[PDB]
Amino acid sequence: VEHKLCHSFQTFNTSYSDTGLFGFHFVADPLSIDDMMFCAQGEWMRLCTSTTESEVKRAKNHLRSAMVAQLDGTTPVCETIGSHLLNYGRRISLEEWDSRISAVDARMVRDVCSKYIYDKCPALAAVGPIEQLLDYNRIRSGMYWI
Amino acid sequence: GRLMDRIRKWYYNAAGFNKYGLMRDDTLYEDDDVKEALKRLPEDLYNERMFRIKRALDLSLKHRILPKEQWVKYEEDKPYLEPYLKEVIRERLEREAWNKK
Amino acid sequence: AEPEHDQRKRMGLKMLLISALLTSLLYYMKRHKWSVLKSRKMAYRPPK
Amino acid sequence: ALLRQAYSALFRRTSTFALTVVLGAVLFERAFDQGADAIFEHLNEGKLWKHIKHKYEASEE
Amino acid sequence: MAPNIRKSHPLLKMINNSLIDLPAPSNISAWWNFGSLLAVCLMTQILTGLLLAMHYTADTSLAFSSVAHTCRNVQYGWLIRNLHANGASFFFICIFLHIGRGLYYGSYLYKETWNTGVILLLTLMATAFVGYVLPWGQMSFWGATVITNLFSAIPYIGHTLVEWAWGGFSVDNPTLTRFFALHFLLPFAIAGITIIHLTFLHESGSNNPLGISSDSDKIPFHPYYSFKDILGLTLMLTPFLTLALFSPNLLGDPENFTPANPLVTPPHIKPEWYFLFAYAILRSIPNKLGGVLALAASVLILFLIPFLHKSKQRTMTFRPLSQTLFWLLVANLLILTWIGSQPVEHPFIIIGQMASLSYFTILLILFPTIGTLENKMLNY
Ligand code: HEM
Ligand code: HEM
Ligand SMILES: CO/N=C(/C(=O)OC)c1ccccc1COc1cc(C)c(I)cc1C
Ligand SMILES: CCCCCCCCO[C@@H]1O[C@H](CO)[C@@H](O)[C@H](O)[C@H]1O
Ligand SMILES: [Zn+2]
Repeated sequence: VEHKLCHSFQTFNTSYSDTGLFGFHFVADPLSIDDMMFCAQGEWMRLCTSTTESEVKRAKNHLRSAMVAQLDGTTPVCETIGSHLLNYGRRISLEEWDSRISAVDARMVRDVCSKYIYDKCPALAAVGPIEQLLDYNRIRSGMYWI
Repeated sequence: GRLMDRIRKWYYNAAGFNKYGLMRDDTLYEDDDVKEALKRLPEDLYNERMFRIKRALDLSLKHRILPKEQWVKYEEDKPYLEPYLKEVIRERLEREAWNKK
Repeated sequence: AEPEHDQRKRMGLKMLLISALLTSLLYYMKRHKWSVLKSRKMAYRPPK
Repeated sequence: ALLRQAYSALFRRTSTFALTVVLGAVLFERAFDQGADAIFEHLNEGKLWKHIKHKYEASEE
Repeated sequence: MAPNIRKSHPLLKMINNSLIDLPAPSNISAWWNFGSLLAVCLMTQILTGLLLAMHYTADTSLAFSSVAHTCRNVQYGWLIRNLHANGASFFFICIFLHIGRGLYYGSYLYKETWNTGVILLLTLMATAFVGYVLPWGQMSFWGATVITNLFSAIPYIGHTLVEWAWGGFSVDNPTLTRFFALHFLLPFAIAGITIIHLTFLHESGSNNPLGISSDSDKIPFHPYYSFKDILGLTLMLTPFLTLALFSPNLLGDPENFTPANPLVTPPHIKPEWYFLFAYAILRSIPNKLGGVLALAASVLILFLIPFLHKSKQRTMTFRPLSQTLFWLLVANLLILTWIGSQPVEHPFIIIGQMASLSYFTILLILFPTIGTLENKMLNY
């Protein structure tokens, strides 16, 4: 906002049986793509380096509400169950999940993000008037130090 | 008296920009005139001209060329810009001589 | 006429060694990075 | 698995990386010179004063 | 104003937008490395230049001895010296490749960037010329005299220009000293212009081997070209060091190991290879004035090049005819060089006049003509 970086952006953690895609996606004008990306890859980094207990406490309380939210109605419950079993084997209760969340702390995050983010070759999908995103190489280097 | 044609065709293969998949008129240096003509090109013809070049560059950077079967052929080269060009040069040549009057 | 003579040749040696090794290394890194481009592939897929 | 182990303890954090180059270089110097000097001298056996010194150092007058 | 800190900093915005985020074609070749090399080259000469200057004594009675002392007494003095004298060559080599490149790819269509270039060359040339006199050896001395003495061919306004330039009636101390000052100065002036050179360039971006809009596919200078550049550096620095560390004087004539003596003239007076081609043209015309002009124009001609482009295409890549004419020219310089390292006796002389005669002829008539003719074969 301070810089009008984009239009929208989102963090996603798609999970598949044996794999998954962790990242983000933003939409933006042809001339702010760069600054935006830059900042994004940046934040990502900060994750592995200087994440605070304030950031997590907040993230947890957010996640909690978000999980609870997925179970607002009947349709959204069967979905979860249809899934939970099929994917996880058992079925995880908000009580279980929650505790699994209350257990996380700053230190824990920096370690996991580091594990799957830091110095890793990423996948990139650019679509549209992207003349400013350019060079995987650069994009690659944005995967370390911050 | 096919002397000429024989030559033009020779030189054509001599310069060999086909090897890159270019068209005579792709290689045209973008002076003010050319600059103008290109702007007039119908979306498609222009968008095509583009790729061809972006393709050619990627080759040159790679230090490769197109496989012999894909090169362009003297008679299949489409002078897509010449017409647009000539006119520009005609239009300008007019203006110019009229500002002397 | 050139007392250095010796030390200068002793240097030439050292210089040739470092040189050769450091050029090799750089050449890798140059290629490495550039790979991204030389390996690149493009297609022209209009809407037709 | 040196490449692995290396990428982990060494080339990972841009800090330990640098720290390696430093120390690493130290070793390199300390031992590159030896080799070089040694090689050079060998190619000049008995021509250098380092060799023909014994002939005047404490053996004359 | 901005997020990161190299676009909102009135300084890093100049160390960035000129060497890191700089839009570069993706297909420029090795003939584009000479740019940075030329720079790096300067960065070095100046440095070794000072380091020497800190031990030199500009005086017709100490110049030689100082340089000598510099070599025999100063720590790594000899090394520092070699590097400088050889840095000179390395400098020219890089410049000539740089220039050739520009000619073979019509980079000279970048008018300003070009003209600044030419000047830069001129300055570099003058610069060496003075630096050569400093060691005050036979060649140092005589090269001075032979050249400076040309000026006296100009009518009226010259017979004076010379005695003014010498600070006396012949090349002597008054000269040495002022030359030293000049040699200290010019390098900086080069660095200066070089800045302007790179600016006029960044006004259009690099020309690419194909000679067609690069906008369709440009890459960031870093790491692509920064990396390429450094490799290029090493691939040169090697022979530069290799010759300067194993064959020091391979290039430099010996008569310059003999303290200058205005009373006796060396058997043969001939410059360093990079001035040979010119020397040869100067000596082709028998008439101080004419030869002078030929020398001048032999290098000044460059300015014309732009106005002598007739092809509808830019680079010679797709113009076979021009290409050979181009190589005929290059070889034409080699010859002139050689002819310059030889005396003034048959056959040399005749070969001499021809070579020079063909040198101008090419850049003046062939190139522009074969260009036109070329165009018509494309049917344009
Ligand atoms: C004083 C020394 C000079 C320095 C340090 C210098 C440096 C550079 C640099 C850094 C570049 C950009 C990269 C490249 O080389 O393509 C460049 C480009 C250029 N220089 Fe020079 N230059 C010098 C001399 C000259 C000379 C004497 C000429 C010729 C009269 C000249 C003509 C050009 C041209 C035409 C370009 C355009 C390059 C292109 O085609 O993309 N320069 N120069
Ligand atoms: C434009 C870059 C430079 C060029 C092309 C250049 C070239 C030369 C040349 C041609 C010589 C004769 C070398 C020999 O004896 O074989 C020389 C000598 C010298 N130069 Fe430079 N020089 C440059 C920069 C400098 C600078 C910047 C200084 C210091 C301000 C400097 C100081 C000297 C000194 C002290 C000598 C005389 C002693 C010697 O010959 O070693 N030079 N230079
Ligand atoms: C002081 O004399 N320096 C000389 C030299 O080669 O310095 C590097 C030198 C030595 C012997 C004969 C002629 C010269 C200078 O000759 C020059 C100098 C310049 C500038 C140009 I254009 C063209 C020629 C032919
Ligand atoms: C391309 C870059 C090459 C750099 C090579 C570094 C060579 C400098 O090596 C030198 O050798 C001398 C002779 O033993 C020693 O006396 C010096 O102390 C040493 O620094
Ligand atoms: Zn001689």
